[PDB]
Amino acid sequence: APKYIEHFSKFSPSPLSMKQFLDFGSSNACEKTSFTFLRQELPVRLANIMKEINLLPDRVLSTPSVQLVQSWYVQSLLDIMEFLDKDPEDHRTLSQFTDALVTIRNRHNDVVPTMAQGVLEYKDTYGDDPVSNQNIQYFLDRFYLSRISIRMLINQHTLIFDHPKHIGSIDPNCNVSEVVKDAYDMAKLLCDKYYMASPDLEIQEINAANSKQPIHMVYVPSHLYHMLFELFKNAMRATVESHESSLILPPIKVMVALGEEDLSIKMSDRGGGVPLRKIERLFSYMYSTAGTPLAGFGYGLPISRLYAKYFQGDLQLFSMEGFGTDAVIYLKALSTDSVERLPV
Amino acid sequence: GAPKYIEHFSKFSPSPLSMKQFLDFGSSNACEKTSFTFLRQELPVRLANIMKEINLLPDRVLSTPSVQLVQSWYVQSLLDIMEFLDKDPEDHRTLSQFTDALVTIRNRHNDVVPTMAQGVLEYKDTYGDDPVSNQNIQYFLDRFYLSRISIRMLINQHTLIFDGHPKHIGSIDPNCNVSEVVKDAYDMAKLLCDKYYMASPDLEIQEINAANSKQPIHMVYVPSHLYHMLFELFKNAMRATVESHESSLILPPIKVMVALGEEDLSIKMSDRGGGVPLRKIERLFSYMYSTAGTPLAGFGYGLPISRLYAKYFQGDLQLFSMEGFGTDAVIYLKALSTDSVERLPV
Ligand SMILES: O=C1c2ccccc2C(=O)c2c1cccc2-c1cnn(C2CCNCC2)c1
Ligand SMILES: O=C1c2ccccc2C(=O)c2c1cccc2-c1cnn(C2CCNCC2)c1
Repeated sequence: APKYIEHFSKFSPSPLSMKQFLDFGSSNACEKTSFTFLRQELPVRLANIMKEINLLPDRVLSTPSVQLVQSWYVQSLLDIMEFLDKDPEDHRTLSQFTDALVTIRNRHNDVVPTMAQGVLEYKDTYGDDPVSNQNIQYFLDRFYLSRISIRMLINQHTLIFDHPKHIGSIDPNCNVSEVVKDAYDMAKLLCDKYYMASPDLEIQEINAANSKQPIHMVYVPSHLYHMLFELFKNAMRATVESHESSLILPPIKVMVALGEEDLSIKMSDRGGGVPLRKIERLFSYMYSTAGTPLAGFGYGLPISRLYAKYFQGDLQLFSMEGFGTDAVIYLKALSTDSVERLPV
Repeated sequence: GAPKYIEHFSKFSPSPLSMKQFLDFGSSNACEKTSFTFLRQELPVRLANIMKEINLLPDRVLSTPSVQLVQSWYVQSLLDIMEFLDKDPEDHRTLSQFTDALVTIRNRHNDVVPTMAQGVLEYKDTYGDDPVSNQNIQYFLDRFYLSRISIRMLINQHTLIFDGHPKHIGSIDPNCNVSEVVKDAYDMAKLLCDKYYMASPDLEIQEINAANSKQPIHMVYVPSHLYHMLFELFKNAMRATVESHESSLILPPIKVMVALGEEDLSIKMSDRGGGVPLRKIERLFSYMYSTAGTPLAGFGYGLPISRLYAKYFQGDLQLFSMEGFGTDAVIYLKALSTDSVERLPV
């Protein structure tokens, strides 16, 4: 296993473009090609994340939760190693490979909260929240983004080779407003259940080049949903908790803008805002302004920002203390600008 | 005599002053002899530290005629203040000579910003060089121009208080009505916009005083600093708005929100000038980068200098755009005088 990790960590993960994802999940989709690609690329990506995990201080690495996560990565690498000698022409190989990728995806379902638990186990033993937080911040960004990239490759294979007009998890005609409404509907269910009130949603679209046209892009809807759902939970909590005695809640306003290069989604709340001093902290792992279902374990904003960065986007927060907050997701408008951002 | 004076005074660190200290020392109890004995130590300390900052430039930028000229001004200004070290504070003519000397220094340095910019262009005309030295230049110029804002603030306080509108403590308005400064900046930008384009967007101002909803928003601030930032942001918003609506009879207005929270006084300026792609935002804050003769465009110094004015009393200035719609520029100031302290580079 240390042998496999050293061999595969000699290679660099290969960033894939949206055009490649669409081409390889198209009419010409060949399962044998996907198999011979992934039995090289997934060990490369697994070995590079296992190297990233070994760049943690020995005291974080020795926590039971981090050792558990490490044991999963080892097991997953060994599962794929079983396929290196197997024959792509044999339909049993291809079927076993798909089953193995489903097993790996399922084994890693709770990586995010488990890795979070290891960071808390480090505090329960050393009793300290000092300047090693910048090192952990840096590592967890790289770790969780690498993981988004591995699950993207596994989802593409299992969806294609095991709505219906998608290419695996990609919707080439992703209606951005529809995903906004879906995220809002699900946040609103949680908000209504706990607070018995929720703000309304207003959506405005600005299609600069085509004023009357609904805004569509090539994107992974589940990634956009994740970001917007996390931002809606924040905007709805801020709005209801700042208007605890009001019959009238100010609405959440979403603008979807399509320019030449950027598709921008701004979510504006009137939840009372945050002082500028507190913004950088909101993007820290496990920092929380907060049981309300609208509050998590402080992972919503930093993970959501990784989803945005993954296809060359970004996620920014700008607040005005005493009024409210704007959260902006920046995506690449063009499929030809949309390439995996993999930690280097 | 000069490299000796610079070494002696650079042993000291500039002392950050708070809004309470500025108000107290320009108050009822204002003593000119106290201001003199303070500034004849603090100004040489600040001059020596900026002259050290200038010597941290690569030899090729430092040897340009424009940078050598700026260096010669700082040297002459340090020597002018050195003449006062032995002079008697009890002699009222010492104090009058000191004020005259500070006016001379302020006037001598009036063109520092564009002269320093010329030295950066002289460096390109000789090397060609626009590569990876730009981050070093950016880093140095931020520290240089902010140190200069701080020296001019001290000189302006002394000459406005002790040389002789009327409720001000030197350049500080303890009851600075933020909306009034917004209107002043807008009126002046609008004159330039009308003169060149023969059209200008209207202004809408909304105030949100979270703790006191019906109260006008006031703070302790230096109006001329707030004016500078808002005037530069209005020029940008007006240019973007008119140049994206070159065939329209109707221009969308510029909207300003002034919000007062417990800790922050935030001023957002929102235009519908078509916005900028996210890739281009970082370079708007770069010295001498220009999206651009129109008086609404400069030599690419508006945003980075404006951000230094915001940083100087522990604020900030941020830009966020939506390509195809428009741009929000936010000035963040400290609401409370007790949080308002000089940010000095050492
Ligand atoms: O299933 C595949 C696939 C699935 C989903 C997205 C992308 C791909 C994909 O890219 C791929 C696949 C199978 C076989 C070969 C490739 C391939 C093409 N170019 N490369 C380059 C990497 C960087 N430069 C050197 C070669 C690898
Ligand atoms: O004219 C003055 C003045 C004018 C405008 C603003 C501020 C001041 C000012 O503060 C000052 C002045 C004259 C004499 C002394 C002081 C003073 C007070 N404390 N300190 C130092 C204490 C230890 N290190 C940090 C600062 C210096």
